[PDB]
Amino acid sequence: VHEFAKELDATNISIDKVVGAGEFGEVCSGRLKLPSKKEISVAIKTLKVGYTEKQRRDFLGEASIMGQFDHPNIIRLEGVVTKSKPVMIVTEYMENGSLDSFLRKHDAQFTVIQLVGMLRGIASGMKYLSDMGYVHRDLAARNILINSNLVCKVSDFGLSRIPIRWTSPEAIAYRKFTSASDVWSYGIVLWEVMSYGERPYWEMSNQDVIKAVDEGYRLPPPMDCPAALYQLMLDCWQKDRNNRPKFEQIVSILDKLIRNPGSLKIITPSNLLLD
Ligand SMILES: CCOCCCNC(=O)c1c(N)n(-c2ccccc2Cl)c2nc3ccccc3nc12
Repeated sequence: VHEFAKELDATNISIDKVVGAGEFGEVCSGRLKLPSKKEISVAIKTLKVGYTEKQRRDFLGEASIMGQFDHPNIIRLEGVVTKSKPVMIVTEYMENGSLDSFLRKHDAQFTVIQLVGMLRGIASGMKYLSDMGYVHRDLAARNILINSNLVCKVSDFGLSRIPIRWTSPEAIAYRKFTSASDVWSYGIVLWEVMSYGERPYWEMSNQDVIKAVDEGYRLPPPMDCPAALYQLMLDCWQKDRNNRPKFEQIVSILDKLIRNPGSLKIITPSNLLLD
């Protein structure tokens, strides 16, 4: 883990509050004093007392992966604490939490351009991940964090190298995970954002989510969704993975939509639509 994660001195970390329950232990917020003496807000994941050696490996394994990525739209690893206990992973602080829970608090309260900004950040982060040869496999709005300035960053590197609702049909069918299956997931995230955090496929049985999508059914346009953005979803959800856009193309599409907000003016039987 120390190839990609710096070892932090525990004396430089202040823990202020527990803010969540993680897979391996509590998540806290606090402050980190940098070698320059600058103090920054951080999130702190702790490894629970009485951990097994395997838990320690899987815990720190995330830091090993996260530490390979230095990008504005990927959660920044500040470092780890391993030489003292509790074992910790320290990352940049994201004031507004998970993107899906954030948007649910704000239904219909953002502009389309604000939402497109969020989406462009996520796409940029994914473009870099895929450039680096990583397939995330768990790209979902719940695994995107959002800061005080609404900047969105990819998080949760525990499953990367299954979440049925976010997974492409071929990855469900025979574990064909590629950057193009991450693009499928991105289309689902795009739907989540434009739906202000609605659950994809609501509470449909997983068996029906699998069967419906395989038959060609797709999530319907979110309320007041621009046609450009719904078409982007449909493109991300092409049955043939070779026909899905690459993340670089997605970033380019969104940059155009940011540039000419007017374009967004054009707005878009069964719950799901047959394409
Ligand atoms: C409602 C607003 O809450 C914002 C709290 C601050 N959150 C962060 O900055 C987090 C943050 N940077 N991480 C995180 C993500 C990936 C790797 C390491 C960490 Cl510490 C979190 N992992 C979490 C796991 C479970 C629950 C809450 C969590 N919050 C955060």
